[PDB]
Amino acid sequence: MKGDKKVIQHLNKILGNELIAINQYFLHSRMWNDWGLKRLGAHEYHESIDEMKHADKLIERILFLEGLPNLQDLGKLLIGENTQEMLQCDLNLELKATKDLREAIVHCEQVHDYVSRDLLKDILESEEEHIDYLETQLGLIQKVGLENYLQSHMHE
Amino acid sequence: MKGDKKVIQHLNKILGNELIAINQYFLHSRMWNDWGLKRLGAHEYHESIDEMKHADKLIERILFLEGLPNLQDLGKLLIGENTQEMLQCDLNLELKATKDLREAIVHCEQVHDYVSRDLLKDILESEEEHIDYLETQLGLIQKVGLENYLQSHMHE
Amino acid sequence: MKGDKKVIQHLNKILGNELIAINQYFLHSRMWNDWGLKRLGAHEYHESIDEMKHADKLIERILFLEGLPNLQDLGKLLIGENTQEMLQCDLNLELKATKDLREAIVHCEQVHDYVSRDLLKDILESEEEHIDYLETQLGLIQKVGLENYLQSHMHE
Amino acid sequence: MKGDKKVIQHLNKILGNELIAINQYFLHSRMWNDWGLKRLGAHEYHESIDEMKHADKLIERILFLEGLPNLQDLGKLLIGENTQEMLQCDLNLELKATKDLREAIVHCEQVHDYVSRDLLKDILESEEEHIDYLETQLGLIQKVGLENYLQSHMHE
Amino acid sequence: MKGDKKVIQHLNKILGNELIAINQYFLHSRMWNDWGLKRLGAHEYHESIDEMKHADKLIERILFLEGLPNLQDLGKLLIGENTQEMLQCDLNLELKATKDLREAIVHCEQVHDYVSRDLLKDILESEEEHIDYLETQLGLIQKVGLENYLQSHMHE
Amino acid sequence: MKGDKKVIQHLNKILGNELIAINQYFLHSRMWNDWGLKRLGAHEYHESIDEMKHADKLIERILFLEGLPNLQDLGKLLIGENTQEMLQCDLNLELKATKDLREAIVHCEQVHDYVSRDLLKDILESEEEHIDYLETQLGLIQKVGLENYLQSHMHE
Amino acid sequence: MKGDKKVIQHLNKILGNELIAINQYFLHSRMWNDWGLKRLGAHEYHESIDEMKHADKLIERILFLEGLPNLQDLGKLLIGENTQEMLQCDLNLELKATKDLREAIVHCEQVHDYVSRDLLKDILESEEEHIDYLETQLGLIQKVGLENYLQSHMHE
Ligand code: HEM
Ligand code: HEM
Ligand code: HEM
Ligand code: HEM
Ligand SMILES: O=C1NC(=O)c2c(NCc3cc(O)cc(Cl)c3)cccc21
Ligand SMILES: O=C1NC(=O)c2c(NCc3cc(O)cc(Cl)c3)cccc21
Repeated sequence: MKGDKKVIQHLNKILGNELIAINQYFLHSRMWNDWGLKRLGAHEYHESIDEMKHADKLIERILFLEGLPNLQDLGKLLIGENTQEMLQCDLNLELKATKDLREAIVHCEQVHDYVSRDLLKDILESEEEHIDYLETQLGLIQKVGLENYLQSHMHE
Repeated sequence: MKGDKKVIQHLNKILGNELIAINQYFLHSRMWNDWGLKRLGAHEYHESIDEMKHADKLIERILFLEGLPNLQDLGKLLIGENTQEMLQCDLNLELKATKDLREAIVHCEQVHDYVSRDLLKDILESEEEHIDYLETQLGLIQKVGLENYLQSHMHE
Repeated sequence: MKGDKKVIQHLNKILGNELIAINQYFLHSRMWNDWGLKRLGAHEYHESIDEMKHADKLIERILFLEGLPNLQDLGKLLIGENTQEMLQCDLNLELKATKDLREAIVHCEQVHDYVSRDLLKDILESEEEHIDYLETQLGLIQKVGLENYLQSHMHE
Repeated sequence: MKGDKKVIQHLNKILGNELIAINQYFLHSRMWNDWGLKRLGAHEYHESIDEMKHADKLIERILFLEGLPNLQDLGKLLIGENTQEMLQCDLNLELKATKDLREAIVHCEQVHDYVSRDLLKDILESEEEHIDYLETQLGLIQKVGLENYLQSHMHE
Repeated sequence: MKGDKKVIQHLNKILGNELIAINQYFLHSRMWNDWGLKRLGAHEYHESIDEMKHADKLIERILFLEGLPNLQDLGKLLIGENTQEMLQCDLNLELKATKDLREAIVHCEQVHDYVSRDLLKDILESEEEHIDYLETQLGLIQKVGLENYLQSHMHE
Repeated sequence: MKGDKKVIQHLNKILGNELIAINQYFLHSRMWNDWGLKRLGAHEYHESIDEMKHADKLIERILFLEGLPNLQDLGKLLIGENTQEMLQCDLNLELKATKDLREAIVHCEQVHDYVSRDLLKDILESEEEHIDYLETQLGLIQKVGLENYLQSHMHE
Repeated sequence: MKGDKKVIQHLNKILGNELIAINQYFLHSRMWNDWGLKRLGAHEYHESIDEMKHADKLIERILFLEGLPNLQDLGKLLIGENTQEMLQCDLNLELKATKDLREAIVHCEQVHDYVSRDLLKDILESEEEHIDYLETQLGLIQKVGLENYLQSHMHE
């Protein structure tokens, strides 16, 4: 079904954000695992998986709309060097992601692509859940201290 | 069954305390969940539900006694800004509650409303168990330290 | 995540409506149970529980957006004195609630808070189901007569 | 299998009748559900489903006989404005339906299309059971009164 | 264990009320069954059984306190001749019975027979549950009308 | 609940489209079954059923909004004469249907009937799935050839 | 455990190849699904997953050996425009991957990193299986014809 060119461009922009997040969250997960922080490693793995699922749906939607999904262009990974930085890099990525999501929803609405909007809204709900998680972790580091915080994420 | 007017006033006073506590504990529970202190949030949720059940039984007793239950006149919620203060706000509300319970029981006994007395005594037992919980948490904060206490309440 | 100030104000207004409904439906339920109209009492109890679940989600969303949920202010309960009046009181409350939900949705849309919009839309669907139930009961009273209507709501 | 042209015309007329009845019964069912008369709504739904199954067998038979099933021409729906009229409208439709079925069976017999006769006889048995139901409901309205009759059809 | 002479007189007074109630409710049950009001009959049967159980516990307590249970003196049965009258006779009996239970409890408290008081408090809770049932039935008769009320009690 | 008059007009137009689709898909299904293309027949049968369910929800919504569902007017069925034409006929109908759904959604949004909008969005999601199916079948005919395409749809 | 610098460079180069393959196979999978070639889509999806698992193990080895996994640099995807091209593009990528795997194994053997060699040998075995699958498909297209080949890959 011939989709709107600018909707397809927005969907590819969203997909690009997801493809960064897949790699960033996966590397962070494996870094936390390598350091023995397996509860962080496991949770971050699941966040990577969720972004893979979102990317799948974006790819399927773009193809349905007779556009070309762009898996070639990979933007900049925001990789941290310690736990606090890694969590803040994830949060910085997610805040960029939700901005792009809202702007894409605006355009979907304007051209009456209500199904694409609904997909983007569902992704937006998942990204906001991830922001909640990250902001919560950063706060917990302040409330319990970093040493306790890391201790609590050693074991699953 | 036509009840004693002052018994009904006492029951409405106890009901009004339960209505305060329902909201205060519910909000405290949600705050703790939002901060990632999910063990506190779940416990405080169960306290809120327990107060809901007491409010139900009071409403039912008042109507049996041909009174008008008063769910309109909400008193002041004691909301803290940190865990220590929230625990102390809960404890302060519970001391007011048990004082008012004792006085209502005195009056039930005087007018021979032994069934209302038995209900209030059961509520009093529940509120004293809540006081023991609160006093114990405030004591653990001293013994284990605030950061450890919070760390032990991150996960359910 | 820092939410829009007016969204949080709209969310607290919807919550304020839900807090009224919880108490109004819970009281109506227990009055119907006291009168032996147990099917009305049970249905109205589930209406109250559903408002409780809505208030929960509103509180959780307000806190995620870094607002302060307002459980202190309680508006006017519309308590009827008989079954026709109680049903009409519930319907009056619900029509005010849905007016406020639509105005809140408009504003969420304009500030691109599509997740809050989705929450409010789900609450609105539930409120329109309750309106359908209420209008149907009022119509049944006309079709079968008040004495039959009440007879049919004696047993659960 | 090339069938008799007049038989096919009869089958298309009966199909026409079933198509009216599908839509009339489905609308009546949903009106009754909207009014809170769920037992009537459910029974009328099942009547609609039964006519849908008859239309399916007529369509299949016409196609086997190398005719063109006519799903395009929809005759007049008889929609009531209250229960009493709705039942009589269904009954008026059924009486037309059975008169046409009998004339079709006569023609099937004359041209030795004994299988089409058997299909039509089975549909006729279904329509006579529907007439039995409808006559019985209208008799019950007289015996128990309209308010009782309607009361008895509120719940499933 | 030697009991207080006046407590034992109070226990025998309450026993005498239960013994009246056993027979009045049993006969009312069986009258209602004979009339085809089987839901009233079954419920009144269970009220009789509950009174039998209270009488058992009272007999048992009196004998432990080395008194003589008086099963000889049977007070006046209040036997109605129609449903509304029967319920009012049960209610009248229950109000006399709860008056006596309150007076007996006062004296147990005075002489420190706190186990006997607790037994009597349990019995009083059951009698106040029965008062609630009776008052509700009489109210229902007014709200749905006698003919409907009886109709709803033909079948279990 | 008093619906917007123009929303109700839109809902009746979408309902009108669904009623065409029910009949067209049902007839196409039974043609495919008569020709021995049972997998196409069963798939198209399920498309018809899906449209019946949409029609049901529209009828229910219209009645709730105190409008009159129009089941009397039946637009033009697009009946193909072979498999390729039948699929393209279905696709032409779906493309009209989604255009009308988008226009209906626009109006629902502008008058704040967000629940009607949500219903229509869910139907649009189902219609866009049906467009994907149809486009895919027509593309498969080109990729595997008509004879293989039909062969692959002989058996369920 | 500090690893050999060039071993790690070899591992990051194999990882780069796997990252290309992940995206190339996932896009090809979703293209085939969009075209209705669901058996090809499913198989190509599992090929993508298996490269994902290979990339995970490579990332985990690199981190253990105290190197930095490079998920930032993404080589050239070879995307076909039809089934035959897509299979050949996959095969071209696999032939490059196996050449790079052999050279890496040579180096691991020379510096005695036997565990890295064993990991790469396992990956090589999987890639040779993929080569086998791809050459076989290309051969089948010649043997059965493209239309039959595609036909056989419509349905899982
Ligand atoms: C801020 C106001 C309130 C909130 C946010 C709230 C929240 C909740 C929630 C989330 C539940 C559990 C529902 C479920 O099972 O999913 C619940 C249950 C319940 N609520 Fe409330 N509630 C409120 C006020 C009240 C009040 C005022 C009453 C009584 C007057 C009440 C009576 C009950 C009862 C009896 C239950 C059943 C609990 C059980 O037995 O499991 N609630 N409430
Ligand atoms: C009019 C006089 C009475 C009648 C007609 C009557 C009738 C009955 C009946 C029909 C049952 C059910 C037995 C069964 O089928 O298993 C029963 C149970 C019983 N009755 Fe009576 N009864 C009478 C008096 C009494 C008295 C005076 C007492 C005690 C002093 C008593 C104590 C009990 C007890 C303890 C049970 C067992 C209840 C249970 O646990 O189910 N009854 N009676
Ligand atoms: C107003 C138009 C129609 C409406 C609203 C309607 C509605 C429905 C509904 C709601 C169902 C149940 C679906 C499910 O939950 O599984 C159904 C089933 C069915 N419909 Fe219709 N329908 C319509 C017209 C037709 C027509 C014209 C035909 C055939 C010519 C038909 C044939 C069928 C059949 C065969 C079934 C399955 C019944 C069974 O065996 O259980 N419908 N319909
Ligand atoms: C275009 C980029 C990618 C897409 C679209 C994608 C998609 C998917 C999907 C749909 C799943 C299945 C999730 C589920 O339903 O359970 C999955 C699983 C997985 N992915 Fe990815 N992925 C991508 C990139 C990556 C990368 C870069 C890695 C690691 C380097 C990776 C590692 C994994 C792993 C380990 C699994 C679990 C598979 C299993 O064992 O079942 N993926 N991916
Ligand atoms: O309700 C209808 N039923 C039909 O059959 C029909 C049409 N016919 C198309 C057709 C299909 C064939 O295989 C063969 C022929 Cl000659 C015709 C057209 C409009 C409406 C209807
Ligand atoms: O397709 C149709 N849908 C309808 O509603 C309808 C009719 N309506 C009768 C009616 C029912 C009411 O409750 C109230 C009114 Cl004033 C009218 C009549 C013919 C055809 C149709």
